[PDB]
Amino acid sequence: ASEQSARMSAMDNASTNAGEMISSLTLRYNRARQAKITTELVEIISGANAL
Amino acid sequence: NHGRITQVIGAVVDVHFDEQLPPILNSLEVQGHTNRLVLEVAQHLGENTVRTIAMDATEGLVRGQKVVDTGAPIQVPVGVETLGRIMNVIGEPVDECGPVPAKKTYSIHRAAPLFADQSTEPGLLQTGIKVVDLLAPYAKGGKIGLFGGAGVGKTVLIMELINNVANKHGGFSVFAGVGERTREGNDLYHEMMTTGVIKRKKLEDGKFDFTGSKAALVYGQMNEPPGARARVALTALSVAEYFRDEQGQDVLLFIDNIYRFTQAGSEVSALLGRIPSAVGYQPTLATDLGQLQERITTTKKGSITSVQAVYVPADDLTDPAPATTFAHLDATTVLSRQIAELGIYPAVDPLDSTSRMLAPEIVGQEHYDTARATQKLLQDYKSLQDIIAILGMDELSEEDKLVVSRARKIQRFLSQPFTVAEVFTGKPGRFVELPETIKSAQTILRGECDDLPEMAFYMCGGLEEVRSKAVKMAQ
Amino acid sequence: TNHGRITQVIGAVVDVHFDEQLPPILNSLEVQGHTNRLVLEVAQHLGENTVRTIAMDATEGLVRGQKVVDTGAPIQVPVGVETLGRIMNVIGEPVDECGPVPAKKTYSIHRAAPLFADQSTEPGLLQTGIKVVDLLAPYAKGGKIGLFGGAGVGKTVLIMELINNVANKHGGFSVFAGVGERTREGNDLYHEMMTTGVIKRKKLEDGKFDFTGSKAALVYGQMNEPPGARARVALTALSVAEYFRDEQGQDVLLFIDNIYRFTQAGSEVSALLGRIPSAVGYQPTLATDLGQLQERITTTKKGSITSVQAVYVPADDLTDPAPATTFAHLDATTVLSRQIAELGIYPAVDPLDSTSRMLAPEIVGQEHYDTARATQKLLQDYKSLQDIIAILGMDELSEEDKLVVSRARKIQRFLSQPFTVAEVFTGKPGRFVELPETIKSAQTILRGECDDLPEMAFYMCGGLEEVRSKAVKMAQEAA
Amino acid sequence: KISPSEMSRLLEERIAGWKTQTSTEEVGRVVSVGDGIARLFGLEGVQAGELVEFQNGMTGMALNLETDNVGVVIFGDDRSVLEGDSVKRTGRIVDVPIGPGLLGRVVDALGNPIDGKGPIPAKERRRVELKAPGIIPRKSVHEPMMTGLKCVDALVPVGRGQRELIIGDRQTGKTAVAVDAIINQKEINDSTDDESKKLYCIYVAVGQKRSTVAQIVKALEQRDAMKYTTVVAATASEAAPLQFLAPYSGCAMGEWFRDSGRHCVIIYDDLSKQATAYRQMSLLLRRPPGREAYPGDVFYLHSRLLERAAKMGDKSGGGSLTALPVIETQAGDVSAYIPTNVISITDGQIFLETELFYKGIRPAINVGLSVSRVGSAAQVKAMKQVAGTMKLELAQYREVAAFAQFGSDLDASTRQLLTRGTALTELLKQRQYSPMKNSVQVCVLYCGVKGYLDPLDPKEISRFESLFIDYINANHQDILKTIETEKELSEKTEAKLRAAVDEFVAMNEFKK
Amino acid sequence: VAATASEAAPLQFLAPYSGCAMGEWFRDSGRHCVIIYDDLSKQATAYRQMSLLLRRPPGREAYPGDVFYLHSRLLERAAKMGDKSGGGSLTALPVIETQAGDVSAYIPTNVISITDGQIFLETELFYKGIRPAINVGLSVS
Repeated sequence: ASEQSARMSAMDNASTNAGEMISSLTLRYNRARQAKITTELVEIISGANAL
Repeated sequence: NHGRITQVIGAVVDVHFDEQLPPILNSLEVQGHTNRLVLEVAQHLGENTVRTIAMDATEGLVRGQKVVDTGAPIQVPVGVETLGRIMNVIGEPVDECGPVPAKKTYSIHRAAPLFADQSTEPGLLQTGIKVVDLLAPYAKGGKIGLFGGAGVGKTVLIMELINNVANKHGGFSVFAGVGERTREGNDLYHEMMTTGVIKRKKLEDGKFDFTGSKAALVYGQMNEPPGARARVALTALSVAEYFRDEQGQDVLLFIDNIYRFTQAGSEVSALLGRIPSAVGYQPTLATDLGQLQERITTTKKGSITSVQAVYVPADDLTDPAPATTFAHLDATTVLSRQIAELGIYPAVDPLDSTSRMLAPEIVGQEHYDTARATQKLLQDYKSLQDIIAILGMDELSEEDKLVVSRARKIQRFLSQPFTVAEVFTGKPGRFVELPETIKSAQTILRGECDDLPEMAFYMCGGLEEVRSKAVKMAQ
Repeated sequence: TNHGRITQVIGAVVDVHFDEQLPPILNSLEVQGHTNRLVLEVAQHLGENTVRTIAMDATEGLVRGQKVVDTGAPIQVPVGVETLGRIMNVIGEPVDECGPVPAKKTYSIHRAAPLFADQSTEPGLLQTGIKVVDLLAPYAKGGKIGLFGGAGVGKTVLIMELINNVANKHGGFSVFAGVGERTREGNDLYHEMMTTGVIKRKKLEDGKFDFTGSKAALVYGQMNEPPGARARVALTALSVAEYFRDEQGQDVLLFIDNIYRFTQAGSEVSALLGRIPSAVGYQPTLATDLGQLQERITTTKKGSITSVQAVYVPADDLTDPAPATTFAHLDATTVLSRQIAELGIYPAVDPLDSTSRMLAPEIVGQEHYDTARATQKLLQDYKSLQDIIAILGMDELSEEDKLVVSRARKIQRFLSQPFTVAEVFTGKPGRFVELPETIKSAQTILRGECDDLPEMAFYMCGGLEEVRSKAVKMAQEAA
Repeated sequence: KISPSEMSRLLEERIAGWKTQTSTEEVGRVVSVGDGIARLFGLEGVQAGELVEFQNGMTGMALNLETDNVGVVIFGDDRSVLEGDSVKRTGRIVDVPIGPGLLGRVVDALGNPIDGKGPIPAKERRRVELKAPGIIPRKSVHEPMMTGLKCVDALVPVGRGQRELIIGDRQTGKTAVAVDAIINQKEINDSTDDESKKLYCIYVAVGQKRSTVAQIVKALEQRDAMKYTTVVAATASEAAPLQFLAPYSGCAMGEWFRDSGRHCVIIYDDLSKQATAYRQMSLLLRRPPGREAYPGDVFYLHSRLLERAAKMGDKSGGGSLTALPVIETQAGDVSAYIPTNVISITDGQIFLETELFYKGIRPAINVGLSVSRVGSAAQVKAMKQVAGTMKLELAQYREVAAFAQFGSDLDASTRQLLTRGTALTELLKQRQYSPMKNSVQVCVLYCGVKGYLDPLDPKEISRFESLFIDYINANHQDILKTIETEKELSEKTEAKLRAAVDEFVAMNEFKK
Repeated sequence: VAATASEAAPLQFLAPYSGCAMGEWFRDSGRHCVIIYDDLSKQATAYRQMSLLLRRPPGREAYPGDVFYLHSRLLERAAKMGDKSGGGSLTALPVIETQAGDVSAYIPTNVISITDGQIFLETELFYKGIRPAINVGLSVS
């Protein structure tokens, strides 16, 4: 019984930590997306203006 | 002035004049083909040549085609005759009911109010909705975000806001569709004509008589090119500034989406050759959003409140468009289908909703206390629901069951009918003042009405009607 | 013949000025006064009787004002049975050091595709002797085939196996085009074709040669060559095959290695030709330049060309524009993965990314279709338990799920097989698994008549007999 | 930097006082050529979007008018054109024929047939780029399209006048969905003499190869489907302007059915190859780019294309023009530019997935992301009565899906949801080129939702459905005719249905 | 000194420098002062605007390389003059808005490399109720 109680508590804590990590990774993902877009667009513009 | 077209590159028309060039933002009318074409100046280039953005399509244009200069920017008509009508960016009607016989015309590019002609006293806007006036109080001269699509009761919320602000504040209203679907515009027009927001009565000769209505409409259709959809919100904003300045009224201004405004600005800048910013947006993004939104404020004569619908691309609140819009937003109003599935209408999420006016200085230190108490209660009930999903609702204390009861009672109390939904449902409309809502929430949180049942709160607009429904349901 | 003068030189791009009678686009120009032969292909007209062309060989040693001669036609490659058994460059010149090509005809590498009215034929089934291929992605006899993959997954090895298992038995001719691949690989292919009778070179006392027989033709535009050559060598080989298709009415095979280099060799020069770059550096004329090629590769009412193209996929990214556009041009698809090759499962074919237009119940019967779809369902079910296994463990899985995992692992190990050309990597002998044998074995494994067997009895076999033999050996060695 | 007027052949005339500018506004001289583009000097008077013709018979469209030159895009290769050639105006904007002469015919982006069967009669020739209908002429969607698929007809309904995007990954069944939507109209067009209850079909292909366009035509000729549809083919060999124009040609061909009180459904295959072609034409006309090098006129392009899909009022004729654009997503990310532009333009979404195409769920429609902003308004009541239940049941299954690998440990009230969800998911499966009618759909979904499949082995449902279909089509055609005529499932027909189901179950034996 | 969103971009670019010029009188006359630039990210956005409209080449997040110089020209004037230069002073309280608390961005780090301290503010403590929401482990001086 104590094992199962501790298992439930551990699953709770793991789900919470996973939610936190998902939030952080979402922020990083959006940052990297914006960076990729800006880099590609600056590349295109510099190749359009280097003619 | 009179000039000639020299070249045509999509929606970018370069025009040559012989003398007295037109200023920027002025309007030019093309002559020599149907589908009257209007060009807004944007840039001088030299050689007495200018560059212009077209409000309609450029197919069928010829070099050397003649152009006239109107001598002023796009001039929209204004008046009480624009009530109940629809108008495009160039002021023309697209409702097939005649021309707008207005005695006045205003430019769409107007300087914002100065620092002196501005009201320092903020004040709420008495809508008549309980959840709104309780947990996300609006303001005069404010700008309210409205995060929600369809299946939530947004058009009905809009019509209720319009009707209540017209009844109480006596102020008219305006709806701007910035690149909206045409069938959606038709649906909205028919819903207004059904709900009484528009009164299109036929006359004997065959004309129409748009009598006392409560909303003008300005539609920049999605089939329209970039340049219209960017200059539509300014049209509607001038139409509202007319009511604000002269009539001295407190009006509304609904905007179907500000992201399409931003899309159109970015497109226009790409056509004109401006180097894009971080994520493709224009380098004049915050500047254009400020040129628009700084006219939506209170003055000494009247006011313009605004309800902008916002679309966060890819759930990225850090994107420059919403990051620049939330700086201007004084409130927020999220909708959810997870509350409409419970039958609750309006489906306003009381937790996700926010406001800068909820602080205990504008509303006194009782509104704030009641709101924070209700938010605490709803968070506790959320946690208790997450628990009951696993451990069942048998392992709860009496205080937990009391909290659950109060939470469900206030969640169903906040729902109310609408005057406009009468034609759809038969249930009548219920205006609810804010002191009444505050007292009802105080009692429900004190635990006085814990002896009432659940479904007595779902339909009503006050403790009186709730107790009456309970008395009659006991039978 | 007209006469022109080189005006400026920028890498692989050469501007030329004519006094009169400009050449049409795509025409061939010969530089006069150079060390070796140097050919230029017109690409653009700029104005003032000026043209802009792409050099086939290096521009090192070129001078302004040097003289240029228009040929009045694009790059004409020789054709006939004299190109058979022989290697050729982009400009038709031989690089086998055996003599010149005594061809009685030449074809222009630039042609127009067959129209819509020239329809295809029935979806003929192609037997390669490979199990996962014959089962889940059947190859068509008259349609295009694609081998998508990065570096180190077994593309040229798979092409060599297909050559050993198809080209030797094929009665018609065959063509190979090396587009920016390795020269060691070219030498190895040439030696293996000379070995296995696909090429029959016979030297003569008078110093000549005799390539009688030798049902194969080779074309090479390898990495050492500049852009302009890598792009047009594919058109060269495709014209060499179109000759055998149209006139002789033969059925033809067309193997191409690293077609991606074509696109790369466009992107290398587009910005010098004045074009604006596209999304991720590729040229704007990617889709049209690839479709003008691919549409020439098709079966008609005069012949048929079965093509097999290897597509480099950089960084294992299938979202790149080049493979993204190439996917739409193929009848059969075969995507190779690194996560599978790490398990020693060779060929490393991903059966959840491989597809085929042929896998339909009307073409292949329901015994094949339902078997393939059941295999794919089983493998997806196994993939949908990886996280549960990594977090909790096998202890939590029911016996149904354990049976599923066991059968999926057995299928994974069973789809592997050893090739004849991989003896110098594995040492094991090669296998040829027929399709009825593959279907019988897959039906048996899915039905459950081999759960008594172990799992390690599958990773090198070509049937159920070999599986039972390996399990027998492991059980005897266990005691 | 020199202008075409500044070249050293004209200035020898200007310096010499030659005033031979009598060369009309119709004729011009080529100055530069490359990559499908031409640049002319002259034609001061040519319209934008106008056709011009070269010496060698070929033709092109003038797009980028400029102060010193004119930019032209070519409908073909560049070998025919060389500098110094002459170009003359035709004087007519690009147009295409319209009429019943196109039904059962394959055509390019200019009406020129490629079937090899003969020319095309055309009493009417319509322009390609036109103004879309307004607000007042349109009408609200109140009629269904009957794709023939269960999942679509039930949970993601498509109405007449709607624009339902089919977005998904490669090799998922998009062309299959389209061809099933085309084939299902056969029984409805053959069961009627009036040309107002029928539904014609137009299939625009962009970027496709002929060896699959021919397979599509073959599949429709096997089933006699071409008699009420027509194909517009702009393949990869066809130039970028033709790939760019084919959808507008299809919309022009469908406007005839829309304005004349009839109904059409147009199917744009690979719109992303349209946008691609436009990019390829803008980067070669040296137009200013945006993100992913796409110009700013892409949203405007797809909007002009899709805003013609409409449902006209009873004063215009009552016609309609449904649209089913198709889009390939390269990783499932629908946040890219073209996906976000099209979902913003469209009235719905059918999201196909690859994880479900291999789990046996074919069509691989993910009903979680698939939506329909029209909704039950595009459904008969006979379908509402079951769909309103099945949507909730599948939502509950989606809420308790992960528990399927642990249901042995759970309790009742949570295994029933899993069982019903699995049964419905195995019921919505369907076979390629085998669509059903709405009556049969209603009957089968009543059998499903009313619990007559919970105690069965799921693998047997594919048999169950089939047998039930044959049974009812053999025995109770009256029920199907009543459901098709009244468009309602009354209590008496429901009792008849339960009777037939009980008889079928009694006659037959299943595993579990 | 007001340069609001309706005002043009050059005026937002200037207004900080105008305020610093107004404060230099107090700095040089022995008086003491404090300037509060309530938004420097908007100044940087306006400089980015003017540069992109002047066709200058963008960089990280499209900002040019003259942003560090832009902010440092302005912030290096804040000084405590000595005993022989009158003894005046000029403090400076520049203000910056972040996005999700990210201080590893370009403009926050450009200004942290110019400033002599840091006062951090959080949305968690401000939603809980702690107001002023001044964190103390990240704030330094």
